[PDB]
Amino acid sequence: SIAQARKLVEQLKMEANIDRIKVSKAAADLMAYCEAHAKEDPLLTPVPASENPFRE
Amino acid sequence: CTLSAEDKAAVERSKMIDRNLREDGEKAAREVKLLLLGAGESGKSTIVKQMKIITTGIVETHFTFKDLHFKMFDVGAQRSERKKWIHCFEGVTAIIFCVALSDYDLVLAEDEEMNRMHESMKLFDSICNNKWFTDTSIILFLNKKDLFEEKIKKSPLTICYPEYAGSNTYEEAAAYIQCQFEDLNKRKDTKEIYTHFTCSTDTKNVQFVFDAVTDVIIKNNLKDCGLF
Amino acid sequence: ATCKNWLAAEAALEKYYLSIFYGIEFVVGVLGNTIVVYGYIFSLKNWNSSNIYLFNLSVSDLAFLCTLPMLIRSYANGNWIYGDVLCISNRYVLHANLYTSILFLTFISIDRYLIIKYPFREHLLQKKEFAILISLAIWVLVTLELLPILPLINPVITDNGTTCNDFASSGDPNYNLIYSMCLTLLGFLIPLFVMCFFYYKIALFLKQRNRQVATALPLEKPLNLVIMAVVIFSVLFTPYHVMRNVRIASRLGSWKQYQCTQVVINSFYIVTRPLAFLNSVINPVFYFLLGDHFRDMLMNQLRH
Amino acid sequence: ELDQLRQEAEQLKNQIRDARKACADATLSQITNNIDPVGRIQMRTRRTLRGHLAKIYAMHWGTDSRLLVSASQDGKLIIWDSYTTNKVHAIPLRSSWVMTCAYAPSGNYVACGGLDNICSIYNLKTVRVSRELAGHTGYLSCCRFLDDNQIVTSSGDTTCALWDIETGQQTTTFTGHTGDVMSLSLAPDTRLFVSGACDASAKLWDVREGMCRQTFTGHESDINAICFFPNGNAFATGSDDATCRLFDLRADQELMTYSHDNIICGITSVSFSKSGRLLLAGYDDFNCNVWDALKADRAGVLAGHDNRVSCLGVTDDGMAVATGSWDSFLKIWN
Ligand SMILES: O=C(O)[C@H]1O[C@H]1C(=O)O
Repeated sequence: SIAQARKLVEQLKMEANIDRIKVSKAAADLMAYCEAHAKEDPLLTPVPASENPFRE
Repeated sequence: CTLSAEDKAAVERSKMIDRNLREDGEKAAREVKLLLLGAGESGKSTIVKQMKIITTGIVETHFTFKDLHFKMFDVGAQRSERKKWIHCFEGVTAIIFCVALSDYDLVLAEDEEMNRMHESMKLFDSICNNKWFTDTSIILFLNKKDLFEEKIKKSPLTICYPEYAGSNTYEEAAAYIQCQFEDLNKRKDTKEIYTHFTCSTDTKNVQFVFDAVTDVIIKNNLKDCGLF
Repeated sequence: ATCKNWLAAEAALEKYYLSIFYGIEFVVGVLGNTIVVYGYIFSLKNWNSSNIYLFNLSVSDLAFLCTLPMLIRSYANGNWIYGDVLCISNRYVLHANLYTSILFLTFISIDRYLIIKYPFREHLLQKKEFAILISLAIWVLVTLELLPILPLINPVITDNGTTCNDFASSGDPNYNLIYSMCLTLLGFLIPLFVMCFFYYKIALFLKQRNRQVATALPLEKPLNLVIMAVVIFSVLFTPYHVMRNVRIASRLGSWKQYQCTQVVINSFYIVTRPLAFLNSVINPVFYFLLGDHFRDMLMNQLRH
Repeated sequence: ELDQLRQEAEQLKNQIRDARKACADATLSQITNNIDPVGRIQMRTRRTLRGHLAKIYAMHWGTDSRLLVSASQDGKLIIWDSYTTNKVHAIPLRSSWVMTCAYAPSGNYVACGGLDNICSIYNLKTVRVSRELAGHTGYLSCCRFLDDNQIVTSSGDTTCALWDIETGQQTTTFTGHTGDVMSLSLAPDTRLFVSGACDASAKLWDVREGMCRQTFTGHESDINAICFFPNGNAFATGSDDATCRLFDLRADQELMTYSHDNIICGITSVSFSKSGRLLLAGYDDFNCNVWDALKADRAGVLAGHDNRVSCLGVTDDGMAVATGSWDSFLKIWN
């Protein structure tokens, strides 16, 4: 098929021109984000009672 | 133990909602749900018209015969992967599987060297021994009789099955086909298959469906009571 | 004359037969009923009327069986070593559970009916509330029925003697006979007739539906089970109720003891006593473990 | 010519693979080697919503952390109140085959869909079918409100669509998948979104256009769930492969795989925990598993259901997690 192969080639060519950052520069960012919001996660560090909505 | 006006109003609303939900559930628990299946165009069009009194996906039909309200779900317009939505039909009472007898010496238009009877057998095998359906009964409708009967002569059944060794009479060719379809059941100890050579232009299909459904219901009730 | 041997036979039949049979029944019934109850508790949900009735029957069987261990120490030591209050409580609970089991069986038979007629549970008596209401009514009615047994069950205490007399061998034989006949009529004959009637109707339905269907598996197993239930109930219960009244009437005013005959009758009553208790052991199997559904589910939940 | 294009496509694929391989100097398992473990995560069932009469297929929270909407295959869509066990709304559907739910960010509307190939939008006024969008040719499998007048739907005909609720017209169509699309997730800024399909692949689409910017592969089977990392730089994938996989947009490759030898069931949903340090995945074995997203270590297990876990959701504040199931039970854990 000369109609679908052209679209596939165009799509493949359009995705190979993207700039990529080195790995270990994106894992560091994930680690930093996880570290900077540690105290705002009630599931990681549970909040004391009288602050939990479903204490009951 | 103190409650405000707003809290009491909310509780009253929740109780009314729950009451309506229970009423709806009890009302909908008295309906028989059947799943209509078929390969290609074996039927599902004359069957539905014969049984109805009251690509868009599921198509739903109501009808009552003596005291039972049947809902039939035709899902032949779903040209999607059958593996990702079949489990929605796990609790249906029975599966009505339609197979056309005349499609024993024809091939699919989109692909040759492929009998339609073999495709129907493949689909029946896949659905009968499929999970989610280890305790669901099947009503097999062998449609398009009197055209296979008059087409059997001058066109031997060996075109479909090259092993058949017998006369060309309709009375035994039909029995051979029915047995070949019934032999695909690998759960003979937990499932039943009701077969009907449904070329009855009268109201004989609805009667057969009613009888099979009542038998299924009685067997289920006896099973739940310890008897079977 | 010709009944000294009868006396020895009666003594041995009281001392050994009753103890061994009661022990065997205790162990087997306790095992089965405990299995059934724990299967119903932490393994089954969506309770319906039939489940309520069956659970009540199992509870009654277990309660009846709990009264046996204190009766097996006796018949071996030759006397009742516990307090009079304990004796009265033991016999009262034994009889109350014995006569509650019958009503629960009758209502199970009635519930088997009303499901061939109303397969969608669309009847008033099939509501889960009516089941519990009727269970409470049954318990209270049986307790009220057994209330007038207290005067007779009163124990015997005298010089160098502390013995508990069974129901048939206590109190005034006239009032005792009248009460025994009333208890028989109210607690055995009427429930038996109701059960027989409803099971006969169910069997007729099964026979009519079996021979007028398409080519399908016949309804032969349920008919056999329906017949077996009635057969077992009648066989296990009738001789005991006949012999109890015969013995009670044997020691009335017009005895005449023409051939010291009041030894054979007591022996027959003793032999028939432990047969009736066999229903408590049998019921678990017949009503729960004979069905593939319940045993399969219980095993699956036992595997955790 | 056919070969002139096939060879070019193969060359482009090889070049892309080599370019993305020559970028993995390290891995997200050596950097986090010294990171201390999160420990043992233990949660208790705080609430049990008990209204549905059949299997539950979808669930959503809404930007309030109080009310949530649940859909079951009994023709009912129930809006609850988490802090209590009250029912605020119960909507009867025209079709009882529903596989999706959505709560508007403003709380005014809700949406549903299923085997009828139609997306129905109900107006809560905070009850009445406000709109019915019908342009797909396959069962809907997901839907997410972008605004009060925009919605993104995904269908089993291997396509996604961006609609216009006011007029009902299909504003844009996203194509490229070669299989049913089973999930989609909106980026926090609602400028891009990812979709996972049954061809064992995921794609990143720009909402303002109709072009796929990146394609991520590596799963060995269908993908049933998708989730975005809280900062919108990465995403999570749930599949039957029993291999939870984290991928990055900027690096354009896979980072970590979450799997165990004793797990053989497929994953039916995934979700994060407001910080990206925990990944909660629902399984077919009635269990939910909490993984340490930075170390790929199973932190904990939630087991309170008995038929399956078809829907999992975390409160916006990560205060609690609602878990609906085919057992018609919505369990809220904290
Ligand atoms: O026969 C027994 O010893 C027990 O049934 C109790 C009684 O009749 O006293």
